[PDB]
Amino acid sequence: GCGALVWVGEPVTLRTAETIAGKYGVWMRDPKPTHPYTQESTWRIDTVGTEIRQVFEYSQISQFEQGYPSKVHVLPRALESTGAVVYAGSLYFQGAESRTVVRYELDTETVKAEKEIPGAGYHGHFPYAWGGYTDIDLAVDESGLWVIYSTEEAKGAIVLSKLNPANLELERTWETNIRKQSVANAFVICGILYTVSSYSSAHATVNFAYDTKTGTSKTLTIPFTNRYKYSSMIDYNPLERKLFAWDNFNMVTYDIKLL
Ligand SMILES: [Ca+2]
Ligand SMILES: [K+]
Ligand code: NA
Repeated sequence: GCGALVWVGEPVTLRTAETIAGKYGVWMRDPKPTHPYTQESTWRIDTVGTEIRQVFEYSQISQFEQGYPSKVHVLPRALESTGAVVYAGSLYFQGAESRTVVRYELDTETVKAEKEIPGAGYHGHFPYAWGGYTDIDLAVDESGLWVIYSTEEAKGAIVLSKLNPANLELERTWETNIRKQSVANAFVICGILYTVSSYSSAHATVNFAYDTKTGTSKTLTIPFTNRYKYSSMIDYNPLERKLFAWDNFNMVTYDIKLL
């Protein structure tokens, strides 16, 4: 059952990248797995380099922990930053030097939809506090697919849109009063957008919650540990009820509890 976030566990490290190209990246499982994948299927994308086009796939968690992909997908265009998600058999990612979200069906290796996110800043315009090109952050929660961004119209405040997963049409949009560049990262749980205060502190907090049901925000002080002091990616998986994160070469999870 859904509820507000009340607790975040301490990070558990599943894999440590062995090259500097893995200092930051995105890794994830599918909260709505579809044949031929399972809830154990894992994807991993190192994103420090240029021309990021290869997506590593692991059919078993033990393969992921040992660093041995079972498949490698080649994307037809390059991918930007750490914000991508997998949902219902597709990778949703941002095209390099663009504000375009691309739907890449993993089993057929085909692009099924593209969508320019209207007004979205990109390429270091509205990054998170972590910097880089973290302007556009996709998210999956219990009700489906979302994208987190900002616009000049919103003057840098986080904008949140719900997306049709088949054709990437924007179904609804909310404008917060939370400055995107002031928070380390963000994610959605049960229709509530949460932000993290710091990418480096061992005593950070989940520090804001914006509820889409009310269109209002509140402060929070839920403790959050950046164990390795450089978190580039923090997302939520509603099937596992865990945060998945990338922190200074380490692919980690945080258990969460809801009220
Ligand atoms: Ca995120
Ligand atoms: K980046
Ligand atoms: Na994301």
